[PDB]
Amino acid sequence: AGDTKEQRILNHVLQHAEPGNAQSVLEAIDTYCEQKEWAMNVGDKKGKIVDAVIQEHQPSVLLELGAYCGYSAVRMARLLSPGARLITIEINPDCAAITQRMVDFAGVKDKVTLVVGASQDIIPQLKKKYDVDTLDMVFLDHWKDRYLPDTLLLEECGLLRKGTVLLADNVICPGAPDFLAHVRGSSCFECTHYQSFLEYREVVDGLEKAIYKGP
Ligand SMILES: C[S@@+](CC[C@H](N)C(=O)[O-])C[C@H]1O[C@@H](n2cnc3c(N)ncnc32)[C@H](O)[C@@H]1O
Ligand SMILES: Cn1c(-c2cccc(-c3ccccc3)c2)ncc(O)c1=O
Ligand SMILES: [Mg+2]
Repeated sequence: AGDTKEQRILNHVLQHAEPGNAQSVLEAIDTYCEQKEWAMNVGDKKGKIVDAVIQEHQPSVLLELGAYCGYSAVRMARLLSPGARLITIEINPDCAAITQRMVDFAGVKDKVTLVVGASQDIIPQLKKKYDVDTLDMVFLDHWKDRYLPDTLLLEECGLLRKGTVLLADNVICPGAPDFLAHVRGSSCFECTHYQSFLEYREVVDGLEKAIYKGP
């Protein structure tokens, strides 16, 4: 179509990336967003921090909040082992449609379960509908005012265990100070900050890793 920025990001990938080649898809999205239209993909610089977290902790059951065009889903899915699952939750059904196409194009279809709906509604269904016991890792990257209540909801729903890894993008810009005060101030988390930059910009941003210690 070319009507929305999201459709234009996808079109660019369709025109320039190699199918089945996750790295190719990510480079194409990053190039377009660096050069033509800024978009809220975690991007390549903060992407390397995301990579490093996945490579250290090696999650088999991963949850992502906020899928957008599929950039981070592809980024994380490409590093996952055979049999590993990425469940990604996306509120905007038009973003979701782009994400499925992006994931299919990149060759990581079988790693990904895309769910359309609000994280606050879908999180408490994970046990009942999606075969989840507890989560290995969660990537928080949706509207920043949802970080705190969704972390509280994840805990309450029984989805965190000793060693569950939370990784939150944008804890500086646009920021999530209430979420940070909670995880850093609670003895139930061990936290690490990764200072970086907002995607495609020179504005300072950061990620926070928070490891659940158990209740
Ligand atoms: C930063 S974008 C996601 C970017 C993506 N993680 C990446 O790096 O490629 C934020 C997304 O979260 C979605 N979102 C916002 N609130 C949500 C919620 N409560 N539940 C699920 N998705 C939500 C928005 O529609 C938007 O697509
Ligand atoms: C979501 N997001 C955004 C973004 C873009 C528009 C609005 C909001 C938002 C909405 C409500 C409360 C707080 C923030 C956030 N910018 C950069 C990212 O990397 C990202 O993941
Ligand atoms: Mg982000």
